Amino acid sequence: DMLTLTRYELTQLLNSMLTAIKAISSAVRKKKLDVLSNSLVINMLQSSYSTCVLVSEENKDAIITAKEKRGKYVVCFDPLDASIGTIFAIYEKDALQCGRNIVAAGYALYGSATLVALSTGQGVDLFMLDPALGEFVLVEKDVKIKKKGKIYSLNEGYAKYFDAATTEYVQKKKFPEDGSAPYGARYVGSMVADVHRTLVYGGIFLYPANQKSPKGKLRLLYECNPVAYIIEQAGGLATTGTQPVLDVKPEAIHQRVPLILGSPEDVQEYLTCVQKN
Amino acid sequence: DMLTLTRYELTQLLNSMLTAIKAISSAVRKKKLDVLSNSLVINMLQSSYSTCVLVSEENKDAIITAKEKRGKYVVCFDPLDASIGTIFAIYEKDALQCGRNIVAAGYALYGSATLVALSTGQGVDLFMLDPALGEFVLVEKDVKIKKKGKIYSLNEGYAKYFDAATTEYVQKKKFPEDGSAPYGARYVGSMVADVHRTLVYGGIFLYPANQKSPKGKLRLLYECNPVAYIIEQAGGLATTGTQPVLDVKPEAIHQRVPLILGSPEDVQEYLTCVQKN
Amino acid sequence: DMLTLTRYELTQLLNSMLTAIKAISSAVRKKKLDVLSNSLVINMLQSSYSTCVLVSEENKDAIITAKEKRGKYVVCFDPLDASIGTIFAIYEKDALQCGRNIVAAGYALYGSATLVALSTGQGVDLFMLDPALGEFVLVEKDVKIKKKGKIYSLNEGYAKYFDAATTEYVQKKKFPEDGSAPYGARYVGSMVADVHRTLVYGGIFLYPANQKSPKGKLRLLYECNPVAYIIEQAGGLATTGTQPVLDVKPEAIHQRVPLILGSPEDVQEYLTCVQKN
Amino acid sequence: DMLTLTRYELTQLLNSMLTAIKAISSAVRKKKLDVLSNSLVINMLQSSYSTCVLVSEENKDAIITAKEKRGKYVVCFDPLDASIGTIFAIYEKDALQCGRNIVAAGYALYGSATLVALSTGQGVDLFMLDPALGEFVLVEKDVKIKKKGKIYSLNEGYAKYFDAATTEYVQKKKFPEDGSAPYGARYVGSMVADVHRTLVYGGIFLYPANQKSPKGKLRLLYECNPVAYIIEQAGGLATTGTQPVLDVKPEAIHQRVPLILGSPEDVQEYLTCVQKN
Ligand SMILES: O=P(O)(O)OC[C@H]1O[C@](O)(COP(=O)(O)O)[C@@H](O)[C@@H]1O
Ligand SMILES: O=P(O)(O)OC[C@H]1O[C@](O)(COP(=O)(O)O)[C@@H](O)[C@@H]1O
Ligand SMILES: O=P(O)(O)OC[C@H]1O[C@](O)(COP(=O)(O)O)[C@@H](O)[C@@H]1O
Ligand SMILES: O=P(O)(O)OC[C@H]1O[C@](O)(COP(=O)(O)O)[C@@H](O)[C@@H]1O
Repeated sequence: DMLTLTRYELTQLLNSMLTAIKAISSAVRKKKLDVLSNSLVINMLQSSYSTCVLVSEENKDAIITAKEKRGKYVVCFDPLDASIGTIFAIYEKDALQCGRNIVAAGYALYGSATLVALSTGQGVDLFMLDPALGEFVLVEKDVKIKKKGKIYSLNEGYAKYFDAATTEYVQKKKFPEDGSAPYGARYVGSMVADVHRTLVYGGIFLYPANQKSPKGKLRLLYECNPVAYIIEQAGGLATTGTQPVLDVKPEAIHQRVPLILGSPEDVQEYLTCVQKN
Repeated sequence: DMLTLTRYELTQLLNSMLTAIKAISSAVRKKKLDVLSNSLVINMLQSSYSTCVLVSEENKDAIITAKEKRGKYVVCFDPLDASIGTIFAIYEKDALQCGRNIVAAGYALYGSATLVALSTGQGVDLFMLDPALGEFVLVEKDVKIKKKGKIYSLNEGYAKYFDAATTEYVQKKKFPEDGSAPYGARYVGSMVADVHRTLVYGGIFLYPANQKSPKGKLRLLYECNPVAYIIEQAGGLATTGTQPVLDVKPEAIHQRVPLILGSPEDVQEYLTCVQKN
Repeated sequence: DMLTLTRYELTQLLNSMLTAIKAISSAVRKKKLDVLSNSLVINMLQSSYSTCVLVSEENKDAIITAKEKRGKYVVCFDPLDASIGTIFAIYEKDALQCGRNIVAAGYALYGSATLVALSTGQGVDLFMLDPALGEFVLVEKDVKIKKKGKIYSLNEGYAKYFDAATTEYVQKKKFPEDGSAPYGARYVGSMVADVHRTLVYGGIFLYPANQKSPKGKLRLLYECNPVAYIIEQAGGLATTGTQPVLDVKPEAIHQRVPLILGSPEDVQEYLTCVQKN
Repeated sequence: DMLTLTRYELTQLLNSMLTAIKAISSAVRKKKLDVLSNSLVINMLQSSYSTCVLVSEENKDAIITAKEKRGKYVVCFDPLDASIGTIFAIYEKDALQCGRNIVAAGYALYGSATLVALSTGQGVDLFMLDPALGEFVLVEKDVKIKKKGKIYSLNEGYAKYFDAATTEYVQKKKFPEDGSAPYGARYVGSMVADVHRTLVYGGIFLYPANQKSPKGKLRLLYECNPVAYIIEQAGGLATTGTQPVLDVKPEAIHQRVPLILGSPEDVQEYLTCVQKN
């Protein structure tokens, strides 16, 4: 029952992102939150003396920071996503980058504990906020996702709007010809929560195109790219159905794309259902 | 930014249940938990000088308490159910009672905040644990569930095992002939979490009979009856598909039953799909 | 084990002071603090849209706030005072007011619990910070100090520098001619902590003139006046040895005065030792 | 803002003592406490399967534990000592040992943070309770006390009852013939708090014999011996005025002794004032 604590440009920027995430967590323990969480990030990011361009889910246009505070990196984030979360990728022209230029990204999930999944390009680490210390404690290094899972995760209430491939794929999960058990279904309906289950327990998560939202719903710059980056770094795949999420070339900051991600073999089975349609 | 706090046999028993729930919450903030949470309840219930018979999800046989500590009430509970929870109904012969003899019941959900839904027969109150005070704060009196919702909630991965009625019902939710929007689907896969969403946001939750578990999975005495009691007290319905959960006559302490509950009109539409099969 | 919470220009200003005190408490749970605590107050006070002039223990000159945010009240404070604290009185010409013009004042003591003693002119209330809620909970209304105590409190290590009256008075406390027990001595050496013991348990507290500091040490505007106001509102006295602290006319913002306060009969015995010298 | 945590018979016993201290801390954050804290220690010590004999400040007679749980060590403790604390020394015949047979001892101080000073014979470590983790974090290894300080600490309100040596010594602190500054005086009046200041900042602390309590007040087995052990391990001295505290041979479990401890040169100056009287 005794412990020692040890510490573990870009670096200051992530400190401030983590600090904002600390702030956000406590406000949640208690729509007025969107505004509040948004301003926490921006300000804490602005005053980390290390950003030039910011993209928020909450702001129509990108937020260019004052030259005195200006820095090198660009940050696209969703300040606030039942367990909700925060999403960010560190990279206006300078904000429309393809996901494969990400230097750092992560998310936070605000449950009983505040967890942060984080990667700077050499894997994924999981942190648990220690609110007494006001510091993030490493709980798992280099998290790897299962090659294949036994869970599938989408809003099946959109069945009537599904494209052929999604319909075929869900059919296979429920009626495996093979004579393997059907997958279990889980869908919390908060993307950080569903993605995070997928990372940790394995399987696949889907918010694809459908009749209602033919480009999908989830946002490229600060939802899909970020979790795509985390998932790939964890040994998984993230696709739109036609190309890896991280390879999309953004043509607007608030652009939407389809998101399919998870265990690589599960995503690869989904892609087989696409080629064949 | 200034507040005053005010207070708000059976009564001591619920105090101790709440205290055990306090204890359990903190252990969770951190399988070894099942054993630990179980023993917390039992002991705190035993030493409330007010129980005679206990039924735990964790113990094969009922736990008869020593005469010096013995009391009037009987407690059936699930110490530990991603947001997990604790479930209990206050009522061995004396433990096999039909749900309609419940004097008190509730659950706890351990998320960012520990919430307790509680009823003693005159409605449902929602409490939020204040871990600084070690006390439960009332956040909503007499919670009522929507007459009808727009959410349905089950493991659709069991489709291949569904009975005709469940299959028909899910079909209607996704393809409303009517020309109303399809319901949204949510399934966390933890029963306290799914039930609680259902209470608060409305709709229906299902873990019915299927080929695999023809009696269902969920346990009558300390899962289904308790949440059935909470849901009815909130203006909803809870059925097995053939009779209200609370009217089942238990023929074993660890008996399983099907559970369908939620907004009353949603449960009543499900029941229509049964009569017709 | 169940509770209900109830709420309990000038008003927004105190909210923000309390919020800054919330912020300060958490930073303490962990010299770099002086700067940090100071800036928290100023900013949170500035952006309460209700101040015009501020005086900090940390700033040589008074801090005039921008007209867009400007308001009616003036605040003199010590952001940071072993249990330390925060001190403030709500009232540059406009900052040099005699203590009897105070509209509101209080202190915070950062121990196991963060306590705030607060008065707006109709007594003293004691609050305990609930860090989960981020709100202050009333624990005692209209605190009254004992008419007479059994504790005296000063740095007796300054004996060699004491004036005649202080020496005579300490002699009486230790060798009561009367044949009453000697007072007990307590001296934490943090003024908020010593004052607060004095308020609650009774007795007297002294930091008088001496050879070293002939004007005393403690600061008029944001140490002595504030606690003088709290103590008088609690039925006590606060004197410099020649006039009530609150009646001094400040001739500089960082002016020092002698402070003697406590139970009124104890302060009145001290004053008798002065007249007679 | 990122950290890794690392771990750091006798050993299980100290775990349980620390656990009881965890429990006690939280009850304090909120006379009924004496009983509660006492029972926490005893039970957590009893069920560490490692004690045979216990001595509490709260129990007239020693508490012999049941053979099934019995173990090797004997524990003398004060469950509860404004910042209060817990004191314990690990060693009925088997309970009357001279302090120099101590295998382990420490104290806890319950302030803004719960600190534990701990020694197993190879120095003193300081720990800070992390209440989120429920674990104690090392903040300083092998704490050493100053050779000489500038603080003296006793209830000078007992002056009329002082023996010649104490009176002479206090005179020297206030009127240093030498032409060095007088010591500062601090006296919180809680022994854990006063001792702890003394360890960390340096100087001397005294609760000697006087006319009222000619054997002193503080208790040998679970107040004086424990802090004497901590202080010596930190490079200081602890004396009764005639022999080191740890060398006293107890003739009763609730025996009292005089306590003088601190920086070794300060204690040695006090002892010079004794030989000379
Ligand atoms: O349409 P659904 O199935 O309810 O999906 C909800 C999705 O929208 C979100 O709530 C976020 O919405 P936005 O894309 O507008 O930010 C995700 O958390 C989640 O995956
Ligand atoms: O079979 P599924 O869809 O995974 O359902 C899981 C169900 O089992 C539970 O996890 C509890 O299981 P038990 O009935 O064995 O206690 C519920 O929380 C949940 O509703
Ligand atoms: O000279 P002493 O006896 O050490 O007194 C210390 C005093 O100084 C303080 O620490 C604050 O000092 P300042 O007046 O400079 O702010 C008070 O808390 C305390 O009463
Ligand atoms: O007589 P004083 O000066 O008030 O001393 C109080 C002393 O008594 C204590 O409060 C504890 O008393 P006990 O010895 O009876 O346990 C110590 O913390 C403190 O040193």
